[PDB]
Amino acid sequence: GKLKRVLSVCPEVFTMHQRDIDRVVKVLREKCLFTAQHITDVLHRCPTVLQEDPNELEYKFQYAYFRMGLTHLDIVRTNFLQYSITKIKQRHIYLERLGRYQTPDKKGQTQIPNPSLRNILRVSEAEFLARTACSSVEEFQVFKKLLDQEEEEE
Amino acid sequence: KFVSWKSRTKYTVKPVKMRKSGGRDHTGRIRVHGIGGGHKQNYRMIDFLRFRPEKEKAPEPFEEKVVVVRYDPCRSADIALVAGGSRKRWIIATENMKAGDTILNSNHIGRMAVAAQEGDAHPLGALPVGTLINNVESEPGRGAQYIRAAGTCGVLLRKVNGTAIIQLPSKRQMQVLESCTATVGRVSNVNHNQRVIGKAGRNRWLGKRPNSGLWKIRPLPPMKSYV
Amino acid sequence: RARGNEYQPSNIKRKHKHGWVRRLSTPAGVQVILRRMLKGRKSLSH
Amino acid sequence: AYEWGVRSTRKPEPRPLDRVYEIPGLEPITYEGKKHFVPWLARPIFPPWERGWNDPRFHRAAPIHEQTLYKEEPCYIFHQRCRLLEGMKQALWLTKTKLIEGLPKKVLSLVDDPANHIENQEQRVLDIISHARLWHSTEDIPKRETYCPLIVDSLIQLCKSQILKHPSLARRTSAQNCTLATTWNRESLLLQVRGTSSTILSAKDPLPVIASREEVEATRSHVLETFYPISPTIDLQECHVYEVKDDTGFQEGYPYPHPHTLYFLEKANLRPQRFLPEQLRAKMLLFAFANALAQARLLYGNTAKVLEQPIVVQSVGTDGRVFQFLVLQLNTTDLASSEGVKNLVWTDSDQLLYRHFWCRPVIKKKVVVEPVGPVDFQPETFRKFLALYLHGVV
RNA sequence: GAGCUACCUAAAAACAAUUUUAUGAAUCAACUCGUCUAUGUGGCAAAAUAGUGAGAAGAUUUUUAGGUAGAGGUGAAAAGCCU
RNA sequence: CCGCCUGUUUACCAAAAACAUCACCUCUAGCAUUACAAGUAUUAGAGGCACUGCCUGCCCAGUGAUCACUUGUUCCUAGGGACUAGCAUGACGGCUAAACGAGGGUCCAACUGU
RNA sequence: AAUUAUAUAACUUAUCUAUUUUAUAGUAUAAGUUUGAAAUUUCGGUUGGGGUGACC
Ligand SMILES: [Mg+2]
Ligand SMILES: [Mg+2]
Ligand SMILES: [Mg+2]
Ligand SMILES: [Mg+2]
Ligand SMILES: [Mg+2]
Ligand SMILES: [Mg+2]
Ligand SMILES: [Mg+2]
Ligand SMILES: [Mg+2]
Ligand SMILES: [Mg+2]
Ligand SMILES: [Mg+2]
Ligand SMILES: [Mg+2]
Ligand SMILES: [Mg+2]
Ligand SMILES: [Mg+2]
Ligand SMILES: [Mg+2]
Ligand SMILES: [Mg+2]
Ligand SMILES: [Mg+2]
Ligand SMILES: [Mg+2]
Ligand SMILES: [Mg+2]
Ligand SMILES: [Mg+2]
Ligand SMILES: [Mg+2]
Ligand SMILES: [Mg+2]
Repeated sequence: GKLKRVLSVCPEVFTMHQRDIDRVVKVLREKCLFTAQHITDVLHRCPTVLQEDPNELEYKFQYAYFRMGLTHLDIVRTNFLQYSITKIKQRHIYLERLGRYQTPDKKGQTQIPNPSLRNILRVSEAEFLARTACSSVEEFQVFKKLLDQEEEEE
Repeated sequence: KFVSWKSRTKYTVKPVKMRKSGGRDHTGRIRVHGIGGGHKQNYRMIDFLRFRPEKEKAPEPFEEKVVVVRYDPCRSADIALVAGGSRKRWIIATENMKAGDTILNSNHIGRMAVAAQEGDAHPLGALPVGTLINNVESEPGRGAQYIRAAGTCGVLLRKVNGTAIIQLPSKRQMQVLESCTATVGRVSNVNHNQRVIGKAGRNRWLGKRPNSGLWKIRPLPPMKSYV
Repeated sequence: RARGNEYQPSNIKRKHKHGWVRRLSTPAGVQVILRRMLKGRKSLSH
Repeated sequence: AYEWGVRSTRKPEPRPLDRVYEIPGLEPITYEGKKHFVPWLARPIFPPWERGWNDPRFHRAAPIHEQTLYKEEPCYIFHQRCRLLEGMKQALWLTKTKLIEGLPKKVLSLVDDPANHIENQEQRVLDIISHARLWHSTEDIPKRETYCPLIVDSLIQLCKSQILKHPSLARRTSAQNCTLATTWNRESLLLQVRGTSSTILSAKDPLPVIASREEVEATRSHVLETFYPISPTIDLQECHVYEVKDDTGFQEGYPYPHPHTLYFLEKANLRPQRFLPEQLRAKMLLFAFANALAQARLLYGNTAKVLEQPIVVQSVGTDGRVFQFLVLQLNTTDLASSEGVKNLVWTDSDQLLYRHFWCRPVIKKKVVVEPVGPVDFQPETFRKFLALYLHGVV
């Protein structure tokens, strides 16, 4: 069954050259320190990762590992990699500036309970703003444009 | 100065004396830690090519008689002495082998499936799909190398053309030609894992030395701040 | 424990470790003999 | 298929020949003239060496195929160490014989008469056991390689004392370590026996026949059992360089031409080196049968036929504690076919003279549980031993 | 340079009496180790003596020969040991 | 009080609460002629850690309820398709358990030139 | 920490063979890139000795 889902989502897995497949796997192992079983889990769960080039997958993983403070198991369980970087930064940064999110400290503790990752990403934007952040739709649109300008300057 | 003890050139059923290593190479330096001592042991040569026709005999299926089922110090499974014609040889013993039984070694890829009794050796093609097997051979005529441990069995998942898919105990699937022999049934000593060592002295008997007393994701430049 | 007694004599060990046949077995040992011959030693080996 | 013998232990391959040899027309310069090896000259090639005369201490045997007695057809030889996998069943097939359990009635009756009883028989037997196991040595516990031979010689001496009653016992003698052999065929198989006897008792007169001609003929109904898939020749020694010989144990002209009993011992101290009971009995049949056949062939030539006068031979075997008795009658010499008149054998198995012996008293809490000496002595076994000895006189 | 010491290979060896049982059990010699105190401090001794203590059929102790060498070896890790 | 227990360690100032240890847990590996091993996933190597039972066990997509919407992820152009029904949480505490110790403390009796 | 790093591990381009109608296999070597087992070298000054500050 795992092959069936992979074939449907990513028909080119057979067509892709050897080099391309190895790099995606090698990044997950040497640079991301994923275990053997998780590697099979990720490939089956989100086949689109194979299409994605390296040096973008590594950045996305480190964004969660360091900036968001997530752990290996959390990433695998929630299908974090499936989502796009733009969505991750737009939502996470908005919450962080509002003070509703905290990077876990060195000890591993947080003064305030952080919002569940499903609420941050899985839910719709309307529910996410209305419930998780309790903000206004107009403010988010302004923030997205402001964030775009900052990236351009960067 | 180290000389390997594995120098005998002719097959026999007589026990052979073994020399221990200590975990040292032929140079004399430790290569593997945790090995040393134990009880003295004798080696009994096991023949893993089930379908070996006797000298000056044609290649057709033959039968053999089970003389003994015996404990072996060098393995987790138990072995059985089997005699046929004018020849005796050791082999591995399945779960339910008993003394005095007769067993069949076959060379015939039946166009239809051959009824399978535990312990008989048949080419993989003949056996029906889903039949447990052990002592599997990767290549025809090589000799068994997989699934020869105690209580372990494999499964014949599928057959297409002249190639079959086997499910190893680790569950990693594998494929081979259908012209390589295999023997039906699980390996003996199904309850090996249940043992309890009990005291430290028992491990020293088996030839195991104690452990030693002594007690990496690099962030990218944008990750340095929130490390 | 009391030290000073590390020499536990054994003729078989002595001749095998430092003897004539042992010295000639390697080129480094052969050069040991040549140095002692040039100095003039009365005892080339054990 | 796994190959036995790791490469590192095998002899190393010869050095490659110098490239100067490849070049045609060029004579290499070697160190042969110097008479010693040097690393910077070519290695000579020497022709094979011949001494020019024979030195006995450095004799070298010719290969098997060059031996004058090499024969393409194989001969299977049965000797002392051979241990038959199938036991008696295989032994019976090889000798074309039928088995009857229990000793012959005539022999058994010899000892039921109290006139044949020895004086103080039970007490004297107990003394022999104690002497064999404890008293004969200066050591605390003697070993089997000593007392197993000793018990048998002492018992023969006890029975041999009956010459006072029967003067006719002076017509037999005994020899030590005699050898026996025979060649015969079974269903196209060439078979030979090469063996030895611990002691052999020979008589001046043949033993009485056990079975009448009517019983001999009735054996034709019996069929020899088979043991497929195991071949009859399992555990026999296949030889391609052999000679055909027959040997009773003595050369022609011996005054005592009739062998009476054959004795076989299991004196090895270590258990794995000692035959098990069934395998001991199988050895006794073949060794005794060879003695009978060699005696027949001697009298009636090499022809095959049903014998007018059957030949009877006895055999006794022990490890020093357990005893086994055998009587054989040879009825026919035509063994090529598996159907016809069959030979007959009577066996009495696993007869215990004593169960156990203590060389030191067993003490628990300063109480002597077991005294020294034999345990559970059975006098019946000796009477069977005595009966066989007396047979042919009384 | 592994005749000391650390670990390993091969061939050998020792273990009384008593109570339990059926054993890395118990009491306690031989033997192995070294808790505590005093004497000694160019000492009998460059680590001992006198008492007193721990184990003592086991992961026990002991003998003979062989192996691993300094950018290294060995280590039931004390940064211990390798004349 | 500490450590489960018999064991081990700084030869020459430390013998212990340290090290090892049965038990339990994590990671890596589908294979032959010199170690692992003449072995093959109930196997081998590396590492962590007292055991035992006993509370605390939750990132399955939400609501309807095996069914419809709302989500999410994707494409083809705000429209149109594709995918998400071959599965389904977890993380602490107090526990100790009798036995055992030339381990560190407290106490009674007897005993004595302390 | 600075400076290197044919220890391994990967790739890439040549070179040399096979084939193939361009083409995929491999590779006694050279040049790059990625990992880093290791290698060589260093530890400014005044402020008591520190601890935060500073200062030249
Ligand atoms: Mg540790
Ligand atoms: Mg000195
Ligand atoms: Mg030594
Ligand atoms: Mg010594
Ligand atoms: Mg004792
Ligand atoms: Mg010590
Ligand atoms: Mg004690
Ligand atoms: Mg004690
Ligand atoms: Mg004890
Ligand atoms: Mg430490
Ligand atoms: Mg320290
Ligand atoms: Mg020194
Ligand atoms: Mg302790
Ligand atoms: Mg202790
Ligand atoms: Mg030690
Ligand atoms: Mg000290
Ligand atoms: Mg102590
Ligand atoms: Mg001390
Ligand atoms: Mg500890
Ligand atoms: Mg203590
Ligand atoms: Mg008081």
